[PDB]
Amino acid sequence: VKVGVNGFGRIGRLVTRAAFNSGKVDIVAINDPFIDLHYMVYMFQYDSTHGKFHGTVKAENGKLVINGKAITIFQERDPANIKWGDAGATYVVESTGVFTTMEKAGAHLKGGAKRVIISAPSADAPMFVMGVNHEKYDNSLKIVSNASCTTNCLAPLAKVIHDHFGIVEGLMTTVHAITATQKTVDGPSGKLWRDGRGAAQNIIPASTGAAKAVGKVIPELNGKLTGMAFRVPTPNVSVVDLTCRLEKPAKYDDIKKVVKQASEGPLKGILGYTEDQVVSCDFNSDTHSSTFDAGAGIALNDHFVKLISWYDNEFGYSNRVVDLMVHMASKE
Amino acid sequence: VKVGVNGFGRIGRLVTRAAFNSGKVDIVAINDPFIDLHYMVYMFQYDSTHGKFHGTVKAENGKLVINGKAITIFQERDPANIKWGDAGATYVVESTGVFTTMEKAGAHLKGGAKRVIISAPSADAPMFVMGVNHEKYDNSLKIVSNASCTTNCLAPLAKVIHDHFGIVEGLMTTVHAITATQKTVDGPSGKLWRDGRGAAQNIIPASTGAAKAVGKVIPELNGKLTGMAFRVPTPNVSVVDLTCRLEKPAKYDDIKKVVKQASEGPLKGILGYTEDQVVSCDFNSDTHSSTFDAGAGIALNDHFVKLISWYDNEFGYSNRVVDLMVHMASKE
Amino acid sequence: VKVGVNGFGRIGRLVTRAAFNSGKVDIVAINDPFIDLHYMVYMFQYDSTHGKFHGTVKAENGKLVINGKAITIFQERDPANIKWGDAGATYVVESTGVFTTMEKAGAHLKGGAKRVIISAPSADAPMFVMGVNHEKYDNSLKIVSNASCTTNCLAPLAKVIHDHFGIVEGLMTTVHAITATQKTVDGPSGKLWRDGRGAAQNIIPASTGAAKAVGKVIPELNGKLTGMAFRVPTPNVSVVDLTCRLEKPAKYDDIKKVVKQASEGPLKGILGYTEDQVVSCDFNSDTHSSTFDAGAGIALNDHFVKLISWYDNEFGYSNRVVDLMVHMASKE
Amino acid sequence: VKVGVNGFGRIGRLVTRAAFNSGKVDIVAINDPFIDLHYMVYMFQYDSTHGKFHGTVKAENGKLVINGKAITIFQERDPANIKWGDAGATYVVESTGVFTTMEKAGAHLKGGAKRVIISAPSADAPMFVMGVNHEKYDNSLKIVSNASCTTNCLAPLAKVIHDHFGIVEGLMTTVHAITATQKTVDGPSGKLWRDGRGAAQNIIPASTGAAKAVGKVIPELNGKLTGMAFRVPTPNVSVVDLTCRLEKPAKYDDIKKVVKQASEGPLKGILGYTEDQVVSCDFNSDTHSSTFDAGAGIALNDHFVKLISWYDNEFGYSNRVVDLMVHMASKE
Ligand SMILES: NC(=O)c1ccc[n+]([C@@H]2O[C@H](COP(=O)([O-])OP(=O)(O)OC[C@H]3O[C@@H](n4cnc5c(N)ncnc54)[C@H](O)[C@@H]3O)[C@@H](O)[C@H]2O)c1
Ligand SMILES: NC(=O)c1ccc[n+]([C@@H]2O[C@H](COP(=O)([O-])OP(=O)(O)OC[C@H]3O[C@@H](n4cnc5c(N)ncnc54)[C@H](O)[C@@H]3O)[C@@H](O)[C@H]2O)c1
Ligand SMILES: NC(=O)c1ccc[n+]([C@@H]2O[C@H](COP(=O)([O-])OP(=O)(O)OC[C@H]3O[C@@H](n4cnc5c(N)ncnc54)[C@H](O)[C@@H]3O)[C@@H](O)[C@H]2O)c1
Ligand SMILES: NC(=O)c1ccc[n+]([C@@H]2O[C@H](COP(=O)([O-])OP(=O)(O)OC[C@H]3O[C@@H](n4cnc5c(N)ncnc54)[C@H](O)[C@@H]3O)[C@@H](O)[C@H]2O)c1
Ligand SMILES: c1cnc2c(c1)ccc1cccnc12
Ligand SMILES: c1cnc2c(c1)ccc1cccnc12
Ligand SMILES: c1cnc2c(c1)ccc1cccnc12
Ligand SMILES: c1cnc2c(c1)ccc1cccnc12
Repeated sequence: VKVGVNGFGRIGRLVTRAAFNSGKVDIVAINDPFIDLHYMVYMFQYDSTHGKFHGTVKAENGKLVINGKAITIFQERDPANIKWGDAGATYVVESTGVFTTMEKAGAHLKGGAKRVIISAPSADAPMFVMGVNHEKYDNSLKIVSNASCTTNCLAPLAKVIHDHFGIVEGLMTTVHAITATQKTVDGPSGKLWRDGRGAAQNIIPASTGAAKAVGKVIPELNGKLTGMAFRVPTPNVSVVDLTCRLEKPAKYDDIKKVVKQASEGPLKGILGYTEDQVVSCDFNSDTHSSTFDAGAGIALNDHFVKLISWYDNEFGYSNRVVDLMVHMASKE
Repeated sequence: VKVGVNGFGRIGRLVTRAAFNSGKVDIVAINDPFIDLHYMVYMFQYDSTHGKFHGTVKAENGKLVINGKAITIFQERDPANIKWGDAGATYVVESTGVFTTMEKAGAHLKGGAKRVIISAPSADAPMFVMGVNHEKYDNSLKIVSNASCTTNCLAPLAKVIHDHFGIVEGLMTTVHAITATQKTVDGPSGKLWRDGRGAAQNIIPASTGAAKAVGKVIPELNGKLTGMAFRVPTPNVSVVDLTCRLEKPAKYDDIKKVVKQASEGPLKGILGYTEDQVVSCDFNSDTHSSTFDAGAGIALNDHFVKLISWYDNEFGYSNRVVDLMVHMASKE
Repeated sequence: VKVGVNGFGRIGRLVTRAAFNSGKVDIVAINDPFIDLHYMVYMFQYDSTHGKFHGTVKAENGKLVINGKAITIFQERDPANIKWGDAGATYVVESTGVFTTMEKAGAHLKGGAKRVIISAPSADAPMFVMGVNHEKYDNSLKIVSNASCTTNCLAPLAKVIHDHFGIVEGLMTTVHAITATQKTVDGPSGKLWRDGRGAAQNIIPASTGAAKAVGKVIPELNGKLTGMAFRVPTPNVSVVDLTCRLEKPAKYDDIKKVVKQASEGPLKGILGYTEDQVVSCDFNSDTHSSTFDAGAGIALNDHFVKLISWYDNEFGYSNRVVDLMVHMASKE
Repeated sequence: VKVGVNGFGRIGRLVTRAAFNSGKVDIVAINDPFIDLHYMVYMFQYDSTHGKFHGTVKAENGKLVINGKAITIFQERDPANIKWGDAGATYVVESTGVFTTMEKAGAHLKGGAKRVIISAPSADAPMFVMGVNHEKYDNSLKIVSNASCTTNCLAPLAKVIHDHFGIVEGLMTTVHAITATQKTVDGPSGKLWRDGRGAAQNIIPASTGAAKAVGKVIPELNGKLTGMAFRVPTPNVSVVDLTCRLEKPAKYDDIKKVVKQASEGPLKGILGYTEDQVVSCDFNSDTHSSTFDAGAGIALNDHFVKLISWYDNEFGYSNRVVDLMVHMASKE
C-alpha cells in the first residue's frame, strides 16, 4: 500500500524506516514545512537514538530517494493543500501532533488521500491497538487512530491479565523517556506548566489518557483503569507499572506462565516476556509493543499485584503503525 | 549531645551541615579512612548538589575546623579502633553503608561511643521514623536505625491515610535518584545485577524494603504494603507513588484536606503539602521527609487511589538523623 | 532607573531576580506573549537550576508583585505595540532572542522606551563588556548589546593577558551548557543542523562569534582570536579554554600572579581567580563573568599556554546586564 | 593467536567481542575475581552503550562459551597466580587498570603467558599506536602498551599533520565521555580530587598524558605537544581538539585534502574523514581510532589552526588492541 507521511519527526522518520524494512508499505510522499529536502536527507540518515540508517538516502531531481525509491516532498502548513492523490498516497500517517481530531485529520481527504492514520490518541476518531482490537476495524472508517505508545504497552498486558484473572480495577504509572514536546531548560509550555520544566534535570509528573483509553480498546475495562506518568531524563524507552486487583486468585508464577504463553502464541511480536536482569537500554530499538519483566514485578497477595512492562516508545509504536496499515490494506 | 560521624559521605557530610545549621547537636569527631583531613576540607566545602558551604571550613592543627569548632579526625577501617570516647563522641552516626547490622554497628561501642544511629535500615536494629514512631524509642536501645529515605517518605503519608481512612492494602513504587552504590558505566555490582548497569543511561528496576518497613514502623500495616524502585538519571530527589485500597470511602478532596491538616499541625516540618505545579528540582535541599503532591495523584474511585509524595533523599533524611538524635538526647 | 523586560525567559527572569536582589535598578514592566500573569508567578517562583525565589511573588490586580513591588505585564508579539512609556520603563532589556539587530530591537523605541539593552551579541548594535570597554559607552547610544555570555568570559581574561604579555594570536573553545535553543530529541533546527540533535545525548560542535567579538571589545585584538563551541549535556555553567601565543615570555606562575592581582583590584566581581579543585557545579549561581582556574590550565613553554576560565552563562551574564544598565544610568 | 583477558571490563569485554568478530584472535582464558561465570554471561550479552551481543553466550561445564567456543575462567586477584599457560593463552590483555608497569604486568609471565599487552599507557613498557609506530615492535618485547584511547585519536591526526606541514608546537584538549573510574555522586577519588565529583552533573577538568605520549610514538614531536581533558556527562564517545602552529603554511582546504587522502589510503580504518554535520552519537560503535571533522575545525591563519577529531573511546581502542596483537602474532 502506498503511503504519505505528514510530519517527518521521531515517529514520521521511524515509521518511514519501519516501512522500508517491511515488504508491504511504500512511502511515496512526505510533507513537512519545517524540514526541506536536503535537511530530510540528514535527519533520516543520522539518528542519535537508533543509529545510522542501514540503507541509502539522497536528494535527486527534487525528490527524497531512499533505497532507490523516490519520494514526493511537500512543504505545506495546511494539510488541506497537500496534493496526496497526485502523489499516489493512498493512506496518510498524520504524525505532526497537531491534527488529531477527525475534522482536522479529515483535511488530508481533500487532497485525495483515501484513509488517515493518526499517530496518537484522538478525541473522536476510533482507536486501534494491534493484538487487542484491530479486527474491529471495517472499511467504512476513513479516519482512524493508532492510540498512544503507552496505550500500546498497557492494553496487550491488560488483555491477557483480564482474560485469565479478571481485572476488578487498576491504576497505572508510566515512567517515560523525554519527547520533543519537552524543553531543554525551564520554559513556557502553555497550560501544562510542569511540561516546560528542564527535561534533563527533572522527574516530571504528567497526564496520560492511556489507562482510560484501554477501556475503549477493551470495553469490558471501561472505567476500571486510570493513571499518570512521570517524565524522566532518558532519551528513549519507557516502562509501564500496573497496579491491579484481580477477581480470580493468581499466584505470581501463574501470571508469569500465562504472559509467557501469550508472548509465545497469539501475541508473538507484540507482547514479549523476559526473566533477565534487564534495564531500559536493553529495549532500545525493540519492536514489541510491550515486554513483561517477570523479575521486576511484585505481588502483595493473589488478588493484588504490580506488573512491569517495557516499551521502546518510538520504535515499537512506529512498527505498530505500519502493521495497522497492512491490516487495513488487506481488508480493502 | 556530642556526635561522631562514621563515613563522611553524602549523608555523613549533609548530617554535619544540618548539625551546624542548627546547634541541635555538636559534631566533635569524624572517621573516614578514604578521606584525609585536607581532603575533608575540600569535600565539605564544595557540593555539586547542594552548593558551596555557607560558613568556614579549614584544617588547623590536625583537626577540621567548621564554623570555628574543631573536630577530631580519624582514619580507621575498623570501627572497633576508633577512639570515640577520647574525642567525646557520645552518639555515633553510622553512615558508611557497610556496618548496618547490630553486630557490625556495635563495634562503635568498643571505641567508647554510648549509642549508635545507623543511617539506613537494619536487619535487626530497631527502626524509627520521626513523627511516626519515634516515641517508641527508649533508653534501653544502644543501637538504633533511622530507617531509609524511602521509608521516611512513605511512612508519614501512610500514617495519615491509615489513621483517617484505613489502608486495606497498598503497592508502592519509588522513582528514585541515583546514589553512590551505582556505577557510571556497566560494571560489577555483585549479587544485584541490574544495579551495576550505567546509571546515567538507564531506568533500572531495583529492590526496596521500604514498604515492608512501613509495617514495622506502623504495626497495623504489617504485611499490608509492599513495593519496588526504579532508579533514574537524576542526581538527587525522589518520589513515592503509593497505590492503595481504602476501607472507608475518601473523596480525593477529603484526602487533600486530611493531609493538609496533618502538615499544619503535628507532622509540620516532616510531612509537607502542596498544590503547586512542582517537579523534582523544586525539592532540592528541602528538609521535609515527605511532601504530598495534590495535583499529581489520581483516584479511580472513593476506595482506590494513587498518592504522590516527594522527598530529597539526601537532605530530608540527613535532617531526620539530627532530629532523631535530639529526641534520643532528650530521653536520657 | 526603571526597567522593562522583553522575553521573561532564562535571562529575563534572572535579570529580574538580580535587579531585586540589588535595588541597583527597578523592574516596572515585563512583556512575554507566551507567559500569562499567573504563569509568570509560577516560572519566577520555581527555578530548576537556581532554586526557589527567596522573596514574595504573587498576582494582584492584573500585576505581578515581587517583594511588594507591582509590575505591569504585557502580552505583545510585536515589540512596537508594547506601551513601555505608559508603564514607566525607561530602559528595556531585550532578552527574547529574536530581536537582536538594531532595526528590530529599535521597535521598543516606538512604544516609548528611552534606551534598549540587547541581551546577546548584535550584528550592529555596539557591544559592551563590563570591566573591559564599558567606559566606551556614551549617551549618543540608544540601542546597545551586552555581548554574549562567552564574550563576557573570554574578554576580561584576554584583557589581562594581553595587557601584561601581548597575545600574538589565540584559538578558543567553549565547552558550554545546553540552552533553550536546543532540542530534547533529534528535531528541526533550520539552517544550523547540528544544533537540532538531542541535547541530552550529545557532544555537539557549534559556532561562536565570541572570539571575534573580543576583537571589537578589545580593538588591539581585532583579527587575532577565533574559536568554536561544544555543547554538552549539562543544564548550566560553561568553560572557556583559550590557547594563546604570547609576545613576552610568561611563566605560568607569572600568569597566575597577574590574574590574581587583576581579580583583587580593578576587575573584582568580574574576573575571579581560584586554585581550588573546582568543577562546573562549583560555579552554579556564581556572579562572576569569568573565573580563572589556575590548576586546570597548562603551559607548553613561556610563549604558548592553555588558559581555563569558568562562567555561569545564565547568572553571571544576567548580573552583567544589571551592571551595564547601572553604568548607563550614571552617564545620563 | 590465542589470548587471555585480565579484567573483563569495558575494554576486556569489547576486546573480546572485537576478537570474536576478527578471524584472527581466539579468546581462551579470562580472569576477573569480581565477575563470576554466570555474571560474565550477563555482562557480555547486555551492553547499555553498544547493544546486545549479536552472537551466543552461555555457561557450560564451568566454562564461558561464546559462539560455541569454550573459555577458561579464572578468579585470581594476583596475576602471578593465573594459570595462563595451562589455559593455552599465548598473549594476555592486561585490562584491569591496576597492572600497568612492566614489573606488575610481568607477573602474567610466571603463569606461562608469552606476551602482555597493557590496555593503557605504561610508565615504562614501550607504547604502540597502530598506523603510527607499530612497525617499531620487535620480538624481543615481551611486555607492551597499546597507549590510551586519547593517544590513539591524537597520534594519527598528528602524524599526517606533521608529515605535511610541520608541527612547531601544539596544545590539545580532549572533551571525554565518563568512564568507570568516575563516581555517580560526589565521592572519594584519592589524590585526584576533581575526579570524584558527581560525573552526571559536571564538566570536570582532568589530566591526560596523551599529548606528551604522542612525542614518544612520533619522536620528532617529543616535547612539542601537551594538553588536558574535560570529562562530561555522556556515557561514550570523546573528541580531540588540537590547537597547533605549523611551519609550512596550510590553507584549511589543503589540510582537509591531505587528511582525506590519508583516510582513504595508508590510514584507512584508523583515520576517518567527514564533512557531515555530525554529533558524538554518530560515532557510537565506530571502529576508527580518529575521525577528522572537517566542518568543526577552524583556522585563524595558514600557520595556526584548531583541528577536531572524534573517537569511540571504548570501541575504537578495543579494535586497536586486537590489531596490535595480530601484528605481533605475525612477527613471531
Ligand atoms: N515520540 C514518541 O515516543 C511517540 C509515540 C507515539 C506517538 N507519538 C505521537 O506522534 C506525533 C508526533 O510525535 P513525534 O515525537 O514524532 O514529534 P516530532 O516533534 O519529532 O515530529 C513532529 C514533526 O511534525 C512536523 N510538523 C509540524 N507542523 C506541521 C505541519 N503543519 N505539516 C507538516 N509537518 C508538521 C515537525 O516539523 C516535525 O518534523 C504526536 O501526536 C505524538 O504524540 C509520539
Ligand atoms: N544517599 C542517599 O540518598 C541516602 C539516604 C538515606 C540513607 N542512606 C544510607 O546512608 C549510608 C551512606 O550512603 P551515602 O549515600 O552517604 O554513601 P557514600 O558512599 O556517599 O558515603 C559513604 C562514606 O563512607 C566511607 N567509608 C567506607 N568504608 C568506611 C569505613 N570502613 N569506615 C569509615 N568510613 C568508610 C566512604 O569513604 C564514604 O565517604 C548508606 O547506608 C545508605 O544506604 C543514603
Ligand atoms: N541562556 C543563556 O545562557 C544566555 C546567556 C547570555 C545571553 N543569552 C541570550 O539571551 C536571549 C534569551 O536567551 P534565554 O536563554 O533566556 O532564552 P529563553 O527561551 O529562556 O527566553 C526567551 C523568552 O522570550 C519569550 N519570547 C519569544 N518571543 C517573544 C516576543 N515576540 N515577545 C516577547 N517575548 C518573547 C519566550 O516566551 C521566552 O520566555 C537570547 O538572545 C540568548 O542568546 C542567553
Ligand atoms: N573506557 C575506556 O574508554 C578506555 C579506553 C582505553 C583504555 N582504557 C584502559 O583500560 C583499562 C580498563 O579500563 P575499563 O574502562 O575497561 O575499566 P572497567 O572498570 O570497566 O574494567 C576493569 C575490570 O577489571 C577487573 N579487575 C579489577 N581488579 C582485578 C584483578 N586484580 N584481576 C582481574 N580483574 C580485575 C574489574 O572487576 C573490571 O571488570 C584501564 O587501564 C583504562 O585506563 C579504557
Ligand atoms: C494495492 C496496494 N497495496 C495493497 C493492496 C492493493 C491490497 C492488499 C494489501 C495488503 C497489504 C498491503 N498492501 C496491500
Ligand atoms: C500479533 C502479531 N502481529 C500481527 C497480529 C497479531 C495481528 C495482525 C497483524 C497484521 C499485520 C502484521 N502483523 C500482525
Ligand atoms: C599460531 C597461532 N596464531 C598465529 C600464528 C601461529 C602465526 C601468525 C599469526 C598471525 C596473526 C594471528 N595469529 C597468528
Ligand atoms: C592501517 C589499518 N590497519 C592496519 C595497519 C594500518 C597496519 C597494520 C595492521 C595489522 C593488522 C590489522 N590492521 C592493520
